[PDB]
Amino acid sequence: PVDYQAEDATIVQGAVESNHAGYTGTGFVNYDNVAGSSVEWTVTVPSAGTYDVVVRYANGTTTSRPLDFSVNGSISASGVAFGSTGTWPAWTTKTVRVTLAAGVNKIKAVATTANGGPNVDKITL
Ligand SMILES: O=C(O)[C@H]1O[C@H](O)[C@H](O)[C@@H](O)[C@@H]1O
Ligand SMILES: [Ca+2]
Ligand SMILES: [Ca+2]
Repeated sequence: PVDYQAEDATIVQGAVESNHAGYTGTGFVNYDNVAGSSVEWTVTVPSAGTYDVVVRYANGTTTSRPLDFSVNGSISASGVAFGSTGTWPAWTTKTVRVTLAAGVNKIKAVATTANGGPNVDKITL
């Protein structure tokens, strides 16, 4: 049951920020508000199979901000909606099923809409 901080991951069109309370680690990733913004985590698991990946995020708007999840090149979850949390400090979790190989994997979450992604604190699996 391991935490992988977003601010420690590979960030494309985003910024490590810390101005909303409740994040874990040293901060969170604020996705740029464009399609294509992404965070990519390097994770390690002991066995091949499908893992529950718990995404901790916030969305202080009324519009869902969908992400596509992929593992080392291949789609894992398409159009996962990240709906309102009301305020930016009100972190919530959503579980996404991802199939992994034994050992090291990269899990990428890319924003598919012009609003970019929710703010993302971490994933846990
Ligand atoms: O709408 C957005 O994406 C942004 O809105 C605000 O600026 C908020 O403080 C950011 O944390 C958020 O990322
Ligand atoms: Ca943003
Ligand atoms: Ca964090």
